[PDB]
Amino acid sequence: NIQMLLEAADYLE
Amino acid sequence: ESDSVEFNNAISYVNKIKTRFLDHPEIYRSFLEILHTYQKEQLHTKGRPFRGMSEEEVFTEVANLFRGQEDLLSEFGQFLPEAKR
Repeated sequence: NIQMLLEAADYLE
Repeated sequence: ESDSVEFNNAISYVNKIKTRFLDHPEIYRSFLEILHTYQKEQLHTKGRPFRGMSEEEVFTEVANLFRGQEDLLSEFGQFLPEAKR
C-alpha cells in the first residue's frame, strides 16, 4: 500500500 | 495493475495533501520524507537488527504532521492495516 503513496509523490512532482 | 483505482486512489491522497498545505509547503516535504524514511530503513543489505522501521513508524510520523487534521489521516489509515474495531 505504501508503494502506491510513495510512488504517487514522484508522479505529481 | 496497469492503472487500478488504487493507483489514482493514492495520487488523490498526495494531491489533496499538496493543495491542502499550499501555504505550508514544508508540510509536503516532511510527509514525503516519512514514507521515504521507510525505504531507508529497509536496504543496507542484510536487515541486521538495529531499531529499524516499518509501517508502524510511518503511521506515527504522518499522524504527528497532520495533528488534529485527522481528515487526511483517515485516508492514510485506509492503506495501513486496520486496528481494533
